[PDB]
Amino acid sequence: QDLKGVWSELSKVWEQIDQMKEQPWVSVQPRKLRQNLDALLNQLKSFPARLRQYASYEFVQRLLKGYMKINMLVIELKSEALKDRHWKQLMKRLHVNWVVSELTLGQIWDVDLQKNEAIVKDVLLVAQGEMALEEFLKQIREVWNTYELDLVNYQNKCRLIRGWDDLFNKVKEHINSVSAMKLSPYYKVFEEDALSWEDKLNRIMALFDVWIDVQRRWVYLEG
Amino acid sequence: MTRWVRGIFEALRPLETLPVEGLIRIWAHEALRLFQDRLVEDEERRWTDENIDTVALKHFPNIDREKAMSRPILYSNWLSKDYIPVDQEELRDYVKARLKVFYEEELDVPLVLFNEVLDHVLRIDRIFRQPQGHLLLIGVSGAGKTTLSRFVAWMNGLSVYQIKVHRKYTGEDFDEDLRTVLRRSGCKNEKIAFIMDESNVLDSGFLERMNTLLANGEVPGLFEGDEYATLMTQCKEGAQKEGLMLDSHEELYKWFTSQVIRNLHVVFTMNPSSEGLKDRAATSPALFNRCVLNWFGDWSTEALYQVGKEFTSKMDLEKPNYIVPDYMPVVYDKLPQPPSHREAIVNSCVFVHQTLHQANARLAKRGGRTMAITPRHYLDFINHYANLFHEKRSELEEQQMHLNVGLRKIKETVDQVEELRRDAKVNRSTALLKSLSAERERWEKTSETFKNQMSTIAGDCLLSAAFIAYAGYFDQQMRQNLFTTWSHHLQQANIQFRTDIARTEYLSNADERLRWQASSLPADDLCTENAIMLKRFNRYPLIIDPSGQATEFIMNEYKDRKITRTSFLDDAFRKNLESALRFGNPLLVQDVESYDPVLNPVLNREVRRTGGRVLITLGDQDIDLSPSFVIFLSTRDPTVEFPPDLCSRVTFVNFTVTRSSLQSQCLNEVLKAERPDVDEKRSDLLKLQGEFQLRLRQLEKSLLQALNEVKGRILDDDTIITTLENLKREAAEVTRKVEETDIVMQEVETVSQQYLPLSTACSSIYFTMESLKQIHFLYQYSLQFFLDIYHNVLYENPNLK
Ligand SMILES: Nc1ncnc2c1ncn2[C@@H]1O[C@H](COP(=O)(O)OP(=O)(O)O)[C@@H](O)[C@H]1O
Repeated sequence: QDLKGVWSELSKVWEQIDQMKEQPWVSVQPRKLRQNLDALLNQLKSFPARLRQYASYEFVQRLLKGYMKINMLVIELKSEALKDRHWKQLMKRLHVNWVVSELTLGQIWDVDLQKNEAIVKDVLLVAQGEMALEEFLKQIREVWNTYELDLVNYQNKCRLIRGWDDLFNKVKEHINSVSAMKLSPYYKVFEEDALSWEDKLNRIMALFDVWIDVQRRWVYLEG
Repeated sequence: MTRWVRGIFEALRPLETLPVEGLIRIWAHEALRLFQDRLVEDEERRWTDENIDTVALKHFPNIDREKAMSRPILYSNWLSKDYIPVDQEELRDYVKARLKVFYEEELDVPLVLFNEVLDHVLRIDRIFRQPQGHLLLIGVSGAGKTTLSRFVAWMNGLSVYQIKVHRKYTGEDFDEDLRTVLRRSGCKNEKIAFIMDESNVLDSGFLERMNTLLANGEVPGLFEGDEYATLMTQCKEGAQKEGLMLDSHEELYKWFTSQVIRNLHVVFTMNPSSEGLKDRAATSPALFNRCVLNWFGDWSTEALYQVGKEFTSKMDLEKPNYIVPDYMPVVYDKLPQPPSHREAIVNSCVFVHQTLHQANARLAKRGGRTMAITPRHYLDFINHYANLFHEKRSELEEQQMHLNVGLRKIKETVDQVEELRRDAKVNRSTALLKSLSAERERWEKTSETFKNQMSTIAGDCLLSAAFIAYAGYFDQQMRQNLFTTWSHHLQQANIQFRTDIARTEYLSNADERLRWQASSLPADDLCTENAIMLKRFNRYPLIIDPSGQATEFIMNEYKDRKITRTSFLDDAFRKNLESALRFGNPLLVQDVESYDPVLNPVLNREVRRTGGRVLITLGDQDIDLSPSFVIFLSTRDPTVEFPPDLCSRVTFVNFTVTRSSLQSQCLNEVLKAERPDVDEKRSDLLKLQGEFQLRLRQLEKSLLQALNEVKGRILDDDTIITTLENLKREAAEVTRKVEETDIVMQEVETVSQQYLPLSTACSSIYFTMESLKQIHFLYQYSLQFFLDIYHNVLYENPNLK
């Protein structure tokens, strides 16, 4: 009857939902997920009103609407900011036991993301801050492994160094940034790297402060 | 006229059979797109529009002018092809669909399609689909220049490329960027929409190279040396791709020239400035010869109304009780009659924008300093309206839910005490029952008050948002005048708002004001209102103060958040910016008159959320952004003029003392130190707008918490009623205050009127001392000096004893 038909349509919709949920979270595309959600919503809306008045159909429709409204949270979680430490942290807060390799969209959809929106947003902001700090560390490393001294010939007698001003500005910029990076409590992660980089920068600062004076005195006395 | 001929030929080429009416239509459309395109004001536009049809009918009779010359003249090749004329609505639908697709791609911020946006999109598309079709755009900031340029460029496949200007932006940097963009355009055959604002155009060194690039089609000498060798080397591969085998260097350079001319469209965005535009013409003629220019200034009334309607669809604003007033104040002529409540609210918003235009024009006529008012301010206003409406509605709903929970708890406890009476104690139980019944009736009255506030919330939030977003640069008197005008308008429209609304109380609470007074924020009303402005902001506030109390106050407020100080003149400013931009701390900035355009990405709040990372394009460097980053711009000079670009991206917070602010401050001090009873009554009147009510609700919540510990032990003496007698006498006190509020208002008005002449004398004396500096350079006096004199008069006065 009509009840049997709506039950069959419900079974088909649930099978489609399970099939799209079997996709592992590593291989899930948020944009394609949203497109498939919209397609499923359009398919549901194609049902007759008599089948649409059933309670189970309403429950599945509101579940898919909840998935639609949390699609933005899925996009935000599907960043690289999460690392795995923040994933471990949210695992600890939400008291769920998953496997990172075996992670798929299904278990996390079973977890009420809307109810835990505050925790999820806090995790996201923490991840963004830690990524900001880590990207700053990557930037300092890559600029300080690629920086070269601007050597220039001098009277065919030696090869001196110019560009003291720009190098000194870079060094002071980086030392002040690292020193200020002790605050912003996210510093509790990646602290030994920060200390080593600060020590190296201070060594550079002192060595080149002595170097500039030695070069100036030597060129003056040479003349 | 030669571009007129070229346009007519281009439109007529794909078509083979056209009656005379079609030819006249194409001719009129080209006349509109070439002549009336460049005009500024409305009178000249109407003149041109009428003269086009007059000439058409005079030189072409016997034709039907309706089809030949129609008011909504529009041409596009998107609908079908062959540049067929299109009706406005079909193109509207097509642009809506393509804009939705654009939304899924980029620029998730919504756009509202009124007629002006449709026309400008059509014009920009027409200019882009043309070899060497450079474009100039002249219009007020926020009118939709960069957004529509980028939208049209993306629609036609043009890949936008905009340079980011900053301090010490040397010419060699622009040379490198020009080399990069030329290589991307000509060598790789990738079409580019190169967009330049006015901040980087200010320096004339760049404009000469850009002039040469515009006129010649490619600036000679930008490639020279090894970079020139790389140019030719990659140009050989470019010719390989197109199958145009050439070996001589000059000929492949000419091919690169042809590729650049064919595949580079440059759009300029310039704010309206007669003298500025004259200087641009002086330094470059091709900006007006090579570049066809389009003018679109302030949004029309229809545009403002449509934007307001589209941005207030989410909020309720649906009152089935709203009626249509006789003589509805209409600033939008196409309002529905009868209008709905949402219709009236959007009309009131449009009126608020237009009346701020009128106030600014009047103040300019008077000869004072005026700040530009742009549609970006309108968007900021509508955002504040939405946010305040949602916040206040949520607070009211939560408070009503709390009251309902309390009522259910009291009903259950009444049933419990009846059951305990079922089994001198009985008299105490009867007293408790009567007391609980009285408190229940009081909570029913409180529910009625909740309904009244839910009624007034819409208009109250509208006025509060209009104050918090639009005003802020004017003095106290002008703010009061604008608020009175808005209140009178809403009173005309039968929009419910409390007639004695106080801006300071409804946009804050007691704790925030106490915290502000803990810092170096004086109790002056202007300072409290501007602290309200500083707490809530969508655009980053720009504080102006000749006294410097702002800097100390704002550093004390954010001292717990490792705030830092930095000036524009300091060469480390970019330095500090980067730190504050990634490590997540506020950074107050001073001396804004020497504004550095490098802050433009930060003020615009334009961020890119890619690769698990949010990025801000600080100059030519991409920087991680932290969500906890609030920036405050400050200046000590109060008479400095700001460019319209800066004026349209920040909310102004004025701390200058004028003839009206000091008057009110001195009158308040007189009342406080001379009639303490009157000042106490005035404070009670001011706190009656929620603070006493908030205390009452907190106290009934405390009663709820104490009663939750019931366990039959509530009948220790069978009168826990002493706490509710405390509540009952407090409620009687607040009820008495509300009942006699009119008499208190009248008495405060009379006392303030009696003490006013002393305040006027104080203000005049202080301003005379301030302006004595022109008599001699030695006669310099500060406001603190006048306040010391005033305190020596009010206190430690032997004569008063
Ligand atoms: N038709 C519209 N509907 C809604 N919002 C708009 C519309 N046009 C412009 N806006 C908003 O106003 C702003 C206009 O900025 P824009 O004028 O391009 O900057 P600039 O003044 O530097 O050219 C955009 O950020 C956009 O969000």
